[PDB]
Amino acid sequence: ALLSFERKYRVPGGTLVGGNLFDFWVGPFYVGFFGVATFFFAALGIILIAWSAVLQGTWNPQLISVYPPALEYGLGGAPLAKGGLWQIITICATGAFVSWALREVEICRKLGIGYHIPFAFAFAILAYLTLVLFRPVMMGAWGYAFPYGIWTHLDWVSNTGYTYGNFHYNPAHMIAISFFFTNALALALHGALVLSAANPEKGKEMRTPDHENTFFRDLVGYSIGTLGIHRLGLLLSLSAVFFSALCMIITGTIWFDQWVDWWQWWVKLPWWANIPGGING
Amino acid sequence: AEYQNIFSQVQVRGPADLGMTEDVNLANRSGVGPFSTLLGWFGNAQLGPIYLGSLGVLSLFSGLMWFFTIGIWFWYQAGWNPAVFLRDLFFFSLEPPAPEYGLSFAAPLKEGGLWLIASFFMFVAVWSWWGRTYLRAQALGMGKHTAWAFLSAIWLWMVLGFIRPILMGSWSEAVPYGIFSHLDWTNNFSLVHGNLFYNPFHGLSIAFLYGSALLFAMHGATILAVSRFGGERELEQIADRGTAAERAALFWRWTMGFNATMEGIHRWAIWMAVLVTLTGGIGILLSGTVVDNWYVWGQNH
Amino acid sequence: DLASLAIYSFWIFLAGLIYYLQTENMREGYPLENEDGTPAANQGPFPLPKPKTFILPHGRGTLTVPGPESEDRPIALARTAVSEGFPHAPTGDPMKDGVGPASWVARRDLPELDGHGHNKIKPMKAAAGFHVSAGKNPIGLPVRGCDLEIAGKVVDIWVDIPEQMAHFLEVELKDGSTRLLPMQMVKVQSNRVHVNALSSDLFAGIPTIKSPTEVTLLEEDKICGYVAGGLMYAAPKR
Ligand code: BCL
Ligand code: BCL
Ligand code: BCL
Ligand SMILES: CC[C@H]1c2cc3[nH]c4c(c3C)C(=O)[C@H](C(=O)OC)c4c3nc(cc4[nH]c(cc(n2)[C@@H]1C)c(C(C)=O)c4C)[C@@H](C)[C@@H]3CCC(=O)OC/C=C(\C)CCC[C@@H](C)CCC[C@@H](C)CCCC(C)C
Ligand SMILES: CC[C@H]1c2cc3[nH]c4c(c3C)C(=O)[C@H](C(=O)OC)c4c3nc(cc4[nH]c(cc(n2)[C@@H]1C)c(C(C)=O)c4C)[C@@H](C)[C@@H]3CCC(=O)OC/C=C(\C)CCC[C@@H](C)CCC[C@@H](C)CCCC(C)C
Ligand SMILES: COC(C)(C)C/C=C/C(C)=C/C=C/C(C)=C/C=C/C(C)=C\C=C\C=C(C)\C=C\C=C(/C)CC/C=C(\C)CCC=C(C)C
Ligand SMILES: CCCCCCCCCCCC[N+](C)(C)[O-]
Ligand SMILES: CCCCCCCCCCCC[N+](C)(C)[O-]
Ligand SMILES: [Fe+2]
Repeated sequence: ALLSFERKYRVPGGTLVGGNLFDFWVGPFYVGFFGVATFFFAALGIILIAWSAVLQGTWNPQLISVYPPALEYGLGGAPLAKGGLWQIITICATGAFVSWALREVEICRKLGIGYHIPFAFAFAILAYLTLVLFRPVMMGAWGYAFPYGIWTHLDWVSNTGYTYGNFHYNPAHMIAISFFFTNALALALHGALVLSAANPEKGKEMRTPDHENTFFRDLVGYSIGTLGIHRLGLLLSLSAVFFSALCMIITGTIWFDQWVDWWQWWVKLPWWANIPGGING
Repeated sequence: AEYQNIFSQVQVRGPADLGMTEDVNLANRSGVGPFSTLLGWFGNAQLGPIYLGSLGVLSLFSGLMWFFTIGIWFWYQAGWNPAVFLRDLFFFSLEPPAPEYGLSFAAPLKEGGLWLIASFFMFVAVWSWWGRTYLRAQALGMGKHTAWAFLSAIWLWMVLGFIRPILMGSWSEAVPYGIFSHLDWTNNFSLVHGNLFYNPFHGLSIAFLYGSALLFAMHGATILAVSRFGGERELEQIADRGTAAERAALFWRWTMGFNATMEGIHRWAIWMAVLVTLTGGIGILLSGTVVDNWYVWGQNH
Repeated sequence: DLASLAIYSFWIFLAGLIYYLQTENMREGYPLENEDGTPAANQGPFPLPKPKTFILPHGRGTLTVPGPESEDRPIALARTAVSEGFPHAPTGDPMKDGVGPASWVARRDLPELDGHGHNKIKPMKAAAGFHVSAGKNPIGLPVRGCDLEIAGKVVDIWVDIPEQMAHFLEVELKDGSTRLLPMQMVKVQSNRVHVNALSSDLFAGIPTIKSPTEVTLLEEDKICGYVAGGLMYAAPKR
C-alpha cells in the first residue's frame, strides 16, 4: 500500500551499493542493500539471543540475559556460553545499527532531503559503542560492558554508578542530565506551541508563526523562531547523548575514584582553601 | 560542500517585531530589547518585548524573594565571607523542618522556618507564573496547550515538595534547597525506598525522558532535513501539505513502516515530554505512602 | 494494591493514547492506495479519525481532514515491474515533470500571509527596514553551479518578515530574468555563492514566479522541488 501522495517519490535511485539490485520496497518499508544487511545482522543476533536463552535455561523476556565475557577474559574471545554469544551479538547489533543508518542515508538520497536524521542517529550508536566497545577496550576487558537483559542491564547501571559513589557527582553526568531535562522541557513547549496555534479557542481561526513568536515573547521575553526551536531540539538531544558518552568514557579511565571527591580541586584552591567558616572550613 | 542549516549563513534584520495585538493589553507590553547577533546565528536575534501585567510582577517578585531567601541563608552559612561563599557554593543548603515538627510552622527560622518561607515564595512564583502561561495564551486566542503541559511539570514539583510531604505527615520529607544536597536527597530517596529502578513509574518516566530526546532528535533533524522545502513553516504545512511534509512522512514510512503528519508529530511530541513528569509524579507520590520498598513491592505485584 | 491499580490503569491509558495518536496522524495520506491509485485492501487496524476543520485566517477558508485525497496533477511515472513494490520510472524529464526528488505538491497558488495579512516572504528590496545584519552579504556575488560554471548573480535576498530569516537568493540569469534559490541549497562563500544541486545549464529550468514581488506556496514547491531534484538528476554534469 501507498500513502495517497507517495507514488511520485518511489522512483529509481539513491542507493549506495548494488545499483538497482535491492532498489524496491516491501510494503511501506524501503529495502536497499542495507535493508538486507540489517535484516541479516538482526535475524542472526535475535537467533543468537534465543540460543543464549536456551543455554541459560529460560524463554521469559524479563529473565533472558546475555552477559559479556567475565573480566578474566580481558579483551580476548570467550566460549559462546561464557561471553562469546554476547561478543557475537554485539557485532550483529553494531552491524544492524550502522546498516540502519546507511539505509537511512539511501532513503535520504532517494527523497532529495538532508542527511540530518542518520547523522543524529549516529550519536545514539556512538553512545552504545562507548558502553560496549570504546570504554571496555580502554579498560582492558569486555566484562565492563553491560549485559543484554531488560532488568539485568539496569543492575549494571546501578552497580557501575555506585562503584564511584553517587554518580550524580560526575561533572559530565550533570551537564548531560541538563540537556535531557532541557530537551524534554523544549519538546513539551514546542509541541504545545504549534498545537496551541493550529488548535485555537473554539471557533477562532488558526493562529500564526507571528502569534507563536508573540506568545513566547510575551511569556518570557524571547522567541527562538520556528527554525530555531528545531535547531534547538536537535542540539539539546545530541548534546545530551554526547555528554552521556563523555561522562562514561572518562569513568573507569581518567577518573576511577569517588566522583564526589573530584570536586575538591575547586575547594582546595589556594586563595580560599584554608579560610575558615562555611561548610568546608 | 553542502550546507546543513545548523547556523545561518547570513542574518537579516528589520524593524523590531512588536507582535500580534489580538486581545492583549499593550500597556503591559514592554519595549523591545537589544538584538543579539550571537543568538542570530542559531535562532531569532530579537530580545523582547515582554509582557508584564500584575500577575507577572507578582510571580517575578516571589521568584526573586525565593532565590534571595535561599541566597541570604547561603551567605550566612559562609559567615558572610565572599571567598567562602564562592568556594562552598554547591555545599550550602537550606534544609526543611526536622521531622519533630510534622507539618507545623513552629520550627525555628534557622531550622525550617526559612525553608517554609522560601518554599512559600516559590509556591506563589510557580502557580502565578502558571496562570500567566494560560492568560498570555488566552489574550492571543490560542489554545491552552502550554499551560496544560506546564501543569505536568508542576505536578512532579508539587508532589516532591508539597503533596508528598503532607501525606507523609512532615515537611522533613521535602527537597532541600541546594545544588549538591538536592542531589544527595535524590540518591537517598532511592536508597530509602528500595531503589527506584524497581518502581514501574520511574521506569516509564525514563522511557519518556529518553523518548523525548529520541523524538526531538528525530523531529528536529527531520525538519532541518526538509527545511530546503520550507518544512519549518509547520502551521502552513498543516493547513496546506507541501512536498516538505510529504518527504518527511515518507522518510519515516520507508524507514520504520509508519509515519506522522505535520500536526500529529507535535501531539506525539507534547505527550512524550509531558508523560515524563506525569508518570514520574505518580511514581514518587506512591513512594512511602503506599510502597516503602519497590524491590519488595515488585516481588508481589 | 493502589500502586498495582495505578500502573495497570496507566497502561490502559497509554494504549488508548497511542491509538488516539496513531489515528490523529492519519488525517493525511489515507486511505492507503495501490500503486494504481485505488483504495488498498488492507488499511491496517487503525480507523480514520472523525474529520476536523481548521479555520484559515484572512478568509482563505477551511481545511477539513481527513478528506478526499488527490494529487491534482499528472504523475509522469510508469511501473517497471509486473508486481507491487518496485520503482516507477520517469516517463519524461524528472526535473521538468516534477517527480522523484524533484516532486512538488499542488499547494495553493497564493502566498503565505503573516499574522497581519501581509506576504510572509518578500524580496528584501521591498521589505521596509530589512537589511543584512551579519555574515557575508551574498548580493552581488556570482552564482556557480556544480559544473563550476557561473550561471548568474545574486540580485537580492527574499526574506521571511515574521521570522526575519533569509529564505531565497534571487539570481539573475544571462537572459536578464531571475530565479529563486532556497537559502539552504546554496553555499555563500567569500567570492561567490555555490550551488551543488544544479549545474549552470539547469538554472534556466527552475520554475519561475508570476509576480516579481511575491511567490506563492505552489510556486515555492516547484522551485524547491526542482532544485533539490538536481542532486539526483543533475549528476551527469556535477
Ligand atoms: C545508581 C545509578 C546512578 C547512575 C548511573 C549511570 C551510569 C552507570 C550511566 C548513566 C547514564 C546516564 N544517566 Mg545516570 N545514574 C544515576 C542517576 C541519574 C539521574 C537522576 C534523576 O537521578 C538522571 C536524570 C541520569 C541520567 C543519565 C543519562 C544522562 C545517561 C543515560 C542516557 C544515555 O546516555 O543514552 C544513550 C543512548 C543509548 C545508549 C541507546 C543506544 C540506542 C541503540 C543505538 C539503538 C537500539 C536499537 C534497538 C535495539 C532496536 C529495538 C527494536 C525496535 C524497537 C523495533 N542518571 C544514579 C546516581 N548513569 C549512562 C551514560 O552516560 O551512558 C553513556 C550510563 O552509562
Ligand atoms: C544509556 C542507558 C543505559 C540504560 C539505562 C536504563 C534505565 C535506567 C532504564 C532503561 C529502560 C529501558 N531500556 Mg536501557 N539503558 C541502556 C541501554 C539500552 C539499549 C542499548 C542497545 O543500548 C536498549 C535497546 C535499551 C532498552 C531499554 C528499554 C527496554 C527500556 C525502556 C525504553 C526506553 O526508554 O526507550 C527510549 C526509546 C524509545 C521509547 C523508542 C522505542 C525503543 C524500544 C521500546 C526498545 C526495545 C528494547 C527491546 C525490548 C530489547 C531489544 C529488542 C530485541 C532484540 C528484539 N537500553 C544503557 C546501558 N534503561 C527503562 C526500563 O523500564 O527498564 C526496565 C529504564 O528505567
Ligand atoms: C540514585 C538516584 C536514583 C534515582 C532517583 C530519582 C528520584 C528520587 C526521582 C527520579 C526522577 C526521575 N529519574 Mg531517576 N534515579 C536514578 C536513576 C535514573 C537514571 C539512570 C540512567 O540511572 C535515569 C535516566 C533517571 C531518570 C529520571 C527521570 C525520568 C525522572 C525526572 C523527570 C524530570 O525531568 O524531572 C525534571 C523536572 C522537575 C522536577 C519539574 C518541576 C519543575 C518546576 C515546576 C519548575 C522549576 C521552577 C523554578 C522556580 C524555576 C527555577 C529558576 C529559573 C529558571 C530561573 N533516573 C537512581 C536509581 N529519580 C523523578 C521522578 O519523577 O521519578 C519517578 C524523582 O522524583
Ligand atoms: C542520539 C540521541 C537520541 C536518539 C536518536 C535517534 N534514535 C534513532 C534515530 C535517531 C535520530 C533514528 O533515525 C532511528 C529510528 O529509526 O527512529 C525510530 C533510531 C532508533 N532508536 C532506537 C532505540 C533507542 N534510541 C535511544 C536513544 C536515543 N536515540 C537518543 C536519546 C534508546 C535509549 C535506550 O535511550 C533506544 C532504545 C530504535 C527504535 C531506532 C533504531 C532501529 C534500528 O537500528 O533497527 C535495526 C535493528 C533491529 C530492528 C534489531 C537489532 C536486534 C539485535 C541485533 C540486537 C540487540 C542486542 C542488544 C544490544 C539489545 C538488548 C537490549 C537490552 C538492554 C534490553
Ligand atoms: C513536561 C515536563 C517538562 C517541563 C515542561 C514545562 N516547563 C515549563 C513549561 C512547560 C510546558 C512552561 O510553560 C514554563 C515556561 O515558562 O517555559 C519557558 C516552564 C518552566 N520550567 C522551568 C524550569 C524547569 N522545568 C524543568 C523540567 C520540565 N519542564 C520537564 C522536563 C526543570 C528541571 C529540573 O528539569 C526546571 C528547572 C521554569 C524556567 C519555567 C517556569 C518559570 C517559573 O515558574 O517562574 C517563577 C519564578 C521566577 C521568576 C524565578 C526566579 C529565580 C531568579 C532568582 C533567577 C535568577 C535571578 C538573577 C540571576 C537575576 C539577575 C540575572 C543575571 C543572570 C544577569
Ligand atoms: C550572591 O548573590 C545574592 C543575591 C545572595 C544571590 C545568591 C543566591 C543563591 C546562590 C541562590 C541559590 C538557590 C538554589 C541553589 C536553589 C536550588 C533548588 C534546587 C537545587 C532544587 C529544588 C527542588 C524544590 C522543590 C521540589 C520544591 C517544591 C516546593 C513546593 C511544592 C511548594 C511548597 C510550599 C510550602 C511548604 C509552603 C507552605 C505554606 C502554605 C500554607 C501554602
Ligand atoms: C508516546 C508514548 C510512546 C512511548 C511508549 C514507551 C514504551 C516503553 C515501555 C518500557 C518500560 C516498561 N516498564 C513497566 C517495565 O517499566
Ligand atoms: C515497544 C515499542 C516497539 C514497537 C515495535 C512496533 C514497530 C511497528 C512497525 C509498524 C508498521 C507496520 N506496517 C507494516 C503495517 O506498516
Ligand atoms: Fe515541529
